[PDB]
Amino acid sequence: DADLRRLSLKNAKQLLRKFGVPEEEIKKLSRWEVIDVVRTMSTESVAEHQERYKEECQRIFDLQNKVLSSTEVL
DNA sequence: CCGTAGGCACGTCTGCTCGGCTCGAGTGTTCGATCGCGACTGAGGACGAACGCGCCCCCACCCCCTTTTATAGGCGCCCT
Repeated sequence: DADLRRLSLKNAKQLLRKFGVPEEEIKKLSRWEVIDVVRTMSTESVAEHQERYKEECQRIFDLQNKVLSSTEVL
């Protein structure tokens, strides 16, 4: 977070251009918002923890539905 | 005198009581986490001071006013 705020708006603008951030966020260029967006993009937690639980539950549930209903002869 | 019945003793089953063990619930204490506040630092904008630029004025230099005097070609005007 330190060096991202050391980026001195202009180089952070060029970095947001490099990552592929849309031109609206580059255009507004409030520097705190820019550095929060570039920290988020360089990251790209409790809503992900429960979503990964739901994803793991859904995968095996769908897999169990497919195997035990299949009429494939093994 | 003999036979049989009764009484006692021991074994066994269970019914009660006492002791020991273990488990669960609660509360107090201590440690770690998180939040709030203050301080530091970075960035941006505004204000004041100093410098540099532009404009105006002043100063300096050179020529023009005349006279003279020799001497001569050319152009223009004025009265005879």
